[PDB]
Amino acid sequence: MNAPDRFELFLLGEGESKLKIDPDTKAPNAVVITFEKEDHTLGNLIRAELLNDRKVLFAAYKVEHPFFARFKLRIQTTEGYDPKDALKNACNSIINKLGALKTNFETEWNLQTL
Amino acid sequence: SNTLFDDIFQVSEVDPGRYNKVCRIEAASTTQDQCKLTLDINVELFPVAAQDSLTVTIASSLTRSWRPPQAGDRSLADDYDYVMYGTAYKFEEVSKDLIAVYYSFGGLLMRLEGNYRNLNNLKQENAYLLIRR
Amino acid sequence: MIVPVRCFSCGKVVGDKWESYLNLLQEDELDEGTALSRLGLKRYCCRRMILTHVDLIEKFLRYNP
Amino acid sequence: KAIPKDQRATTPYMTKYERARILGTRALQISMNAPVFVDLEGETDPLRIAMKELAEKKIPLVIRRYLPDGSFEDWSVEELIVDL
Amino acid sequence: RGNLMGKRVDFSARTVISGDPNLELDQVGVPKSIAKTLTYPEVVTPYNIDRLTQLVRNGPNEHPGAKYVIRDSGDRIDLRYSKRAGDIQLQYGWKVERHIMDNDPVLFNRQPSLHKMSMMAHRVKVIPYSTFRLNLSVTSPYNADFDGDEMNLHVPQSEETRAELSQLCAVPLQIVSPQSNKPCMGIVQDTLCGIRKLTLRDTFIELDQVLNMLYWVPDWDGVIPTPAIIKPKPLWSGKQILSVAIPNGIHLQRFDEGTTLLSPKDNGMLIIDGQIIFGVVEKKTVGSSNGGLIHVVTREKGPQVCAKLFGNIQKVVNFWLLHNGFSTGIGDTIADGPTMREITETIAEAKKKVLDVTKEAQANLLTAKHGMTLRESFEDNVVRFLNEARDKAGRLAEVNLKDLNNVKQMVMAGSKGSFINIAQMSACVGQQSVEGKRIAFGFVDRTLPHFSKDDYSPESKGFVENSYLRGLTPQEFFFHAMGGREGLIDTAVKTAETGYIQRRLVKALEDIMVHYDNTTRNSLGNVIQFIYGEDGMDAAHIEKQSLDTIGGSDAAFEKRYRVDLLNTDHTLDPSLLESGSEILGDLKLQVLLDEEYKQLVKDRKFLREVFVDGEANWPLPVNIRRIIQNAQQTFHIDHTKPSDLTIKDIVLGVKDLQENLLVLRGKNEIIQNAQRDAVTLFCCLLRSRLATRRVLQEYRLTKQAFDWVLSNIEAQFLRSVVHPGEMVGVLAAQSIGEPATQMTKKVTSGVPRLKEILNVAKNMKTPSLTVY
Amino acid sequence: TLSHLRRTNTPIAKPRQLHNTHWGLVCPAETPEGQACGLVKNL
Amino acid sequence: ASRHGQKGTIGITYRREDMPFTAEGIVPDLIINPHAIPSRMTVAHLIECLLSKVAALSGNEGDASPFTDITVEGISKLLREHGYQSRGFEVMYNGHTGKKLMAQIFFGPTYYQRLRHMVDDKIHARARGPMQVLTRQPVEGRSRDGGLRFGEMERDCMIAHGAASFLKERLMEASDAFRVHICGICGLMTVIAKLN
Amino acid sequence: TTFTHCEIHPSMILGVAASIIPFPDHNQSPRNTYQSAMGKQAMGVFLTNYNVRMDTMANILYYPQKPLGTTRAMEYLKFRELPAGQNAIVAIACYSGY
Amino acid sequence: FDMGGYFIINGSEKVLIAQERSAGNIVQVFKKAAPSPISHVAEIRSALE
Amino acid sequence: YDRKVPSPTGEYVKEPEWVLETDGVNLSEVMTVPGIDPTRIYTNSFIDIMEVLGIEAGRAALYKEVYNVIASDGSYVNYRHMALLVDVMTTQGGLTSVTRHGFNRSNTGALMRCSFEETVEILFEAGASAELDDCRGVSENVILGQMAPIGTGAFDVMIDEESLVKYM
Amino acid sequence: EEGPQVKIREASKDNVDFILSNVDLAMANSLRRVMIAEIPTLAIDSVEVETNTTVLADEFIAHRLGLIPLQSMDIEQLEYSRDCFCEDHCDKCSVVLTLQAFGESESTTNVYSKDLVIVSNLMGRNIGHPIIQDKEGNGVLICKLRKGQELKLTCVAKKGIAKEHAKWGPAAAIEFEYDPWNKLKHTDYWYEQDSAKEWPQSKNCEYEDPPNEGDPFDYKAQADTFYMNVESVGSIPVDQVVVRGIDTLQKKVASILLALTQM
RNA sequence: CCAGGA
Ligand SMILES: [Mg+2]
Ligand SMILES: [Zn+2]
Ligand SMILES: [Zn+2]
Ligand SMILES: [Zn+2]
Repeated sequence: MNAPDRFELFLLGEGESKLKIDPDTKAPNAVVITFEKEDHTLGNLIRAELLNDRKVLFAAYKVEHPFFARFKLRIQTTEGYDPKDALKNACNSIINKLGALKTNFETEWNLQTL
Repeated sequence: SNTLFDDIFQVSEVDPGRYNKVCRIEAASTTQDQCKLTLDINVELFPVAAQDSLTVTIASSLTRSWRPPQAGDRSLADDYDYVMYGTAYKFEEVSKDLIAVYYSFGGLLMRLEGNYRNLNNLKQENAYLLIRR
Repeated sequence: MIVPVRCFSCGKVVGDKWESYLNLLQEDELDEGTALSRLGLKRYCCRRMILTHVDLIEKFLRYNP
Repeated sequence: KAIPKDQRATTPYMTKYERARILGTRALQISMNAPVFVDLEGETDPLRIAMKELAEKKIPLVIRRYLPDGSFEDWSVEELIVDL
Repeated sequence: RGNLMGKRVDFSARTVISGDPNLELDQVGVPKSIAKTLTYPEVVTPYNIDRLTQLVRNGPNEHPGAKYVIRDSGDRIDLRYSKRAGDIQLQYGWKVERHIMDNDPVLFNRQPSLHKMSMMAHRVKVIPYSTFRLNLSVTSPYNADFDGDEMNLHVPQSEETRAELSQLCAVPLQIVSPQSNKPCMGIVQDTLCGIRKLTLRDTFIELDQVLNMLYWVPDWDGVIPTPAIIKPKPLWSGKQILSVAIPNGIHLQRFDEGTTLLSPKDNGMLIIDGQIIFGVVEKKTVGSSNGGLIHVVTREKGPQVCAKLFGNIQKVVNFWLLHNGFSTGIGDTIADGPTMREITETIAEAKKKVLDVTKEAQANLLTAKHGMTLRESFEDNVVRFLNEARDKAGRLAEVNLKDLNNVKQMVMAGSKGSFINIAQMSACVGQQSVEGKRIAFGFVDRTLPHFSKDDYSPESKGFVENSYLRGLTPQEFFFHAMGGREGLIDTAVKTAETGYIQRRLVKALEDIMVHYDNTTRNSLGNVIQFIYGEDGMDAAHIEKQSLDTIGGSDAAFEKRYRVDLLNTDHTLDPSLLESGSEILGDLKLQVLLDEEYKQLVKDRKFLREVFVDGEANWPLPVNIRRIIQNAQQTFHIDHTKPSDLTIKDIVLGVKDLQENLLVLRGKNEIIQNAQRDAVTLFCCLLRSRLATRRVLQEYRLTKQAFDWVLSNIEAQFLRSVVHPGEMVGVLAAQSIGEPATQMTKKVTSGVPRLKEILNVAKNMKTPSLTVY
Repeated sequence: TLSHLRRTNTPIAKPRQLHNTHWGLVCPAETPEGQACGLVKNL
Repeated sequence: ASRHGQKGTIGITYRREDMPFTAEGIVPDLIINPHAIPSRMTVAHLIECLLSKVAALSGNEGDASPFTDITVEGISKLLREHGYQSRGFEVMYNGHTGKKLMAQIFFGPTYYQRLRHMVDDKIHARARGPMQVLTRQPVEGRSRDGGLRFGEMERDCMIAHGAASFLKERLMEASDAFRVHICGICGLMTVIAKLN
Repeated sequence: TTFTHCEIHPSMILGVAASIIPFPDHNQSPRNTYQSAMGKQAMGVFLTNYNVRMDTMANILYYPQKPLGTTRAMEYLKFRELPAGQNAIVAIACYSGY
Repeated sequence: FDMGGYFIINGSEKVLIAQERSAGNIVQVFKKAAPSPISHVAEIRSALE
Repeated sequence: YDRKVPSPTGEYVKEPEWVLETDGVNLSEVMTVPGIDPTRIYTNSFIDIMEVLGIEAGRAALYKEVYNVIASDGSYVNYRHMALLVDVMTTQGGLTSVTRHGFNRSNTGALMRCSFEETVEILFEAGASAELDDCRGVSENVILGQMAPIGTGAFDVMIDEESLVKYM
Repeated sequence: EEGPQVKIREASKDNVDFILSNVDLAMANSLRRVMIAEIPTLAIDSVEVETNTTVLADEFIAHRLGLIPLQSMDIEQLEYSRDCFCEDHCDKCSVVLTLQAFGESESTTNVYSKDLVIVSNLMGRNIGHPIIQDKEGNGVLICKLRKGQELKLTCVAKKGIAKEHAKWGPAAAIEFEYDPWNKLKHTDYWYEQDSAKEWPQSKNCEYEDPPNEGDPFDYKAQADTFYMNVESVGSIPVDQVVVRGIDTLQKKVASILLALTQM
């Protein structure tokens, strides 16, 4: 009865962008991206990759409440570097890493006879 | 901006009473007889056994937020093996010209007993602890 | 009542395995633990599904209309 | 009988209850389209308006403080200390 | 009683409650359906007109919508059916009956309601799912759990009513309660359990997690604290990252058994400027404790700040524990192979000790204690040995369980369980009682038909030798069942007896309140108390403080308080203050230090007359200890350089501050003498803590530091007085009623005694004289 | 259903307590909490 | 509830990915708090579990009968024979990160019961509704769309708070409230108000 | 040496409800008293003829399961034939604090 | 599996609940409390089968 | 019993004493016994304390007793609460009980009194003896649907046209 | 080859045992999550009941029909009805299944997932075939009928993910382990006497070097090398649970890059 | 009334 529809977890709302980038007030060159209809699956993945970027000073994500599929990701970079670009690169790195993972699995699978 | 204390001590005892990753170390200065030291150390990170000679340094520097890498090109003010950052919490007047200063490195406690460093140690959040050997 | 399709905990289809289990017991005389394991039910979540089932449907069928 | 201003002896400070009631009353009046005695610096909630009026002591209300005998001391909101 | 003192009411709602680590202390999760039913009548005004028109357009089915429109004309428009529900054009002064919305103040209540805290004002938070969600730390005041409890919600309908809720009964305001002059909400369960775990010396956090833990704090400055360990590998401690939730200015000191400034066992507590220096955070620190981190925060920073701290401490702790994990298993009840041999042999020797007293009693050699049967005397001994045993056996296991024991871990943090629980589970359940005595002979000369007659053995009269882990014998099982049933009977009965006691207290006190003359009167204006609680102070504003002057040796007092500018040894050293050199031998000044000391001696005798035992710790307004602490960090007090204070600055400064500690205001001897009286005790404390020697030698205060301390004592003291209007009657009734509800030489005590007391019972049960 | 056909009512010295004589005849655990506690016996 | 007086309501429902998991791929159906167990001393709950874990693997009926020679040690030995750690613990991995939990979770099957008390048959809200005939006050019970009782003890709390106007509202506007015409001479409700 | 009688089985001192409690000899006295009250409110198949009877309210469990941990006394109580619950995979853990 | 033991009255099942009474025709001696003229009483609740 | 007493040197020191414990009460008589401290003698029966030592001592004993019941359960209630109860039972000049007999039989208004235990009888007497309700009690205002003289309603609020015209 | 590497240990129709080296734990997990939750599958979603004389409820049966695995090989060429342009369903977005069963036999008549028949046009794509892993070739036992017991119904199967319903979950349990010797100190082993004796050694211990006590703690050490086992239900083949999982997560990340692009 | 829930 007070139960929300199951698609609300993944299907974007009426006039609701996937990303909402707001700037952090408390810190210089820091931003806050709210990811709608997303969970840990993506949050922790991105956060961990931004951690690999040397020019990235701060990176963390939080699912403020479990009833809602959305998470806030805070990115802080060195002066001159843009956090949107930092996010862009980490996103790219992830894809390229997954691309190799698929290629490598495919090759290895084809070798099996079962 | 500069060093505040330097001496080489020799560890008398190492104590992990129920603590698996931390130890209270008891040392005395090889130079000054008056000087003694009590200190909690992450022994899982930098192991310590008794009779080890250790260079123990203070220094107020080398404020605002903390930055992780770039330290490759940056001047690592550590010619030392294990470094801590903590706060001075008490100034004990242990008779005569003798003084004792208490340092908390986020719970990891330290007590340095001596005399001379009147013109050095201060009640500051800023105090690093450097250890080599 | 009536074998669950899919184990609640992991969702391995368990719907097919019922008659086969009941058969490995009457026809093969086999003990419950071996029959389950024969049927490839390795995780205890899957094991509990068959091992602890009560097929009440069979009583329900005993009434005429 | 009404105690003279020069003979008032109740607290020079506003009671929790007084302040809660002034804020309640002003907010109610503000909400019933009463004239607002302050610059609403974009404000729209009548309680936040009330808070603002009391913050600048521009509330034209008086507390009639009754004594157990029946007498009373009248105190202006402008004159009451708001340490709460 | 049923239609007038109580009423069935509109704008009410009720459902199953459930907890939430993600709600703020003062909010309440309201199911969408409940929000869509409950309504607030809002007047159409230039400020809201557009918004209101939109909710009207939204209608009764959409969430932020409305149900009715009330025209000036008086007739109600039903938006559900009106053909004009679309083209509805609002007019200033009309009322829109709109849905309950996020941040509306609402009365939340858990029945019974034997407390003012059983009904508190919360912020709405419309949420999905059919349950009322509440912050876990607010559980205790309501006395709620989530085993199937339901709670009541009432919606105010006026701007006035709303103000009443938000301004008087909102959850943050209710944190420090007058019931026991301490916090009535603290950190519980997961957060309490996780808080110990986080704050051990052993506990270190890697960068990755530190960043998430930091971001999780909603008011975090954006400043990454310098790691306690910088190379090899940057590492932060629990203590460190918890301190981010602790606000600046917060000063706390606590010494537990064996605490040194080196806290070897990570004992007690030391928080300086809202940063933990040492000790593990648990029940004593972060619970609903008198000295509490919460008590200090509410008092020092505000109720709104403290309420934020609850959420903060939980958001960090819960997050950390989510990733650390915590469990509890049978392995946690299991005790060592040799510890079990040692336990068995503890019961074994106690079993003989009992047989020995039995053989002694059967041989008529036993000699009864004056005022007791030979038998009564025997049973006392048996019962005493068997308990001594259960405890020994228990204390054996408790010691043998490592710090890794999940049960020990919960007991250690204070989150759940006590010593006895370990004892009964791991080692031995113990002796079973009914009506105080061991299991009696229900059958002729025996407890069960499986026993021989005249069997006074532990096994026959209900001693459960075994642990719960081991299991109970049928005999042990039935005796435990008898003993168990006894508690269920009183739980059942007490419930209504306790209820009626509450009613009578309330009905006798209801009409009592503090008037604008500081007098406590009833509906007849008859004076009950001349001044509220003999001190004219509000109970919330009071804290246990130590009156130094009271105890110690006459010599120790002297060293602490005496200043003698006419003696080379007992003067204030010129290191203490600048005037030190010029102060020696000042006869005129010495007259002032003589007054000072003479008053301090006067005070000592007086306090020794009040508190006959010499008890120093008493609940008084204004925590002077804390003001000094703050002056010290506020003014960065240099414990080296000499003060810019005069003896006149101190001596007279204090004398003057005292005249400004106003409780009663009238200009007349009666009221003025009355004022002096009310303020007496507080001043003895004030004079003890602010004597010249103390201020200079101990506190090392500068003139500005002192000037500030004085102003703050004044301000705090004034804030501390009761507010005319305070319904101290009901307060007092509920403050005795609520505790009576939690109630389980041998004299009639507890619930049945309270019953005797309130009834002014003529024929009492245990009359007794205490002849000194 | 079973436990309802084995229920005992006791209307109006210390009746609520589990007596020794209740051994093997009445269940030491199956009794209500509150008002009827120990006055509703189960065989 | 379990068969050990260990009752409770659902606080949240998590999907399989959010849930903590064994390396073996097993996930709980239910997560119950450690804080239940100590104060309660429901040891048989823990034993039920251990025995049920063995039972599930062994495919033999786990005898949980009262007075027997079955020991927690006996069952422990049997579980070690199955490859699991004897005291029922299992290392779990966090569902959100995949990182091992610093703690090992007591995990295994336990017989849980579904009770007659469900939230949707309980939930109730009212804001103006049917009134009694006699007293002209809100009708009783969820069933009848009744209003809740702001009773005597609730009046007391309001009196304690000093919420004078909040109380007046509850008792008047929010319920009962009516208007009569009384006489100034004999203070009676005698007045024939032909107000029109 | 005087023994006139022997107990058939000591577990028989228990009633219908308490006889479904696994290891009641390992629980604190009232926790048992609680279960023999709750099981009366536990859902399951009450009778196999449910589909042929018109009763006000009937609650039937979709997939009932016999318990993995059982009592020898349940044999007579028809419990394994007509159960009141399901064997759930239960973790005793601190998780999201929910 | 139905076990019988109830009646069917107007279509609803009904269970007679056993009622517990003091057995009759039974001699019992009781001490009559501190404020009483009578110190002890022998009672017999005599009734026909 | 162990007693804390100041030593010659000043510090409070444990100086235990022999104390007698009775199984019954006779205040008047045991007080006049040679060898006791008639200044220290205490009874749990405060009804006796009242009768022998006056109403003031009656209050002190009554509090002592109330305090014990709470502290025995290991609970803390701030003084003032217990003090108030103790005072209310006292003020009349004797031991006025928290019962239908005690408090409920005082001079408070009929409507307030009828709200507890004797309702109809309280109102019949109210009529018969032409009682006048002051309407000062919380209870009456609740029965009247009026704002009670409680906190928020313990004072009145007025607009001042002077101050009103001043701000514009 | 390049970045993260795979080394398959065992294969079948139902299981994939492998080793994932040169990867972030976060990545290993995110893939694990996706496989469970975000891979699309076809499953019965609407059940119109014409006749039911069974001992079971209309919805009881209906529920089961969703849990019956259907061929989701070519699931990628089917549209989500939500995204499709019709009115309810069509061929471009659904598979229509039919089930007519009757107790002709004096003996108990069984109803199986094999008794399901496709009535919609498949557009020649591998979809909607009830997955039969059963030795005797019956598949899932839906129902039991006696004599005049008839069951006549219609099923509409739709594309979906496990987030909406666990019926669209193509994977059974996913096994996941790393560091079988606790070299990383990621767990503090609960014990009574010895954690080594008390806790069972992992299978994967053989695929890693034991720590050798006479060595200091490697703090610098990080988590790479993950021993996993992916189990399929039928809808998609074991390999494709891994591949499609890798691909879904890749697509999921691309959406973010694209979102930034539109911004 | 009867049965139950915190
Ligand atoms: Mg509860
Ligand atoms: Zn499974
Ligand atoms: Zn008239
Ligand atoms: Zn379509």
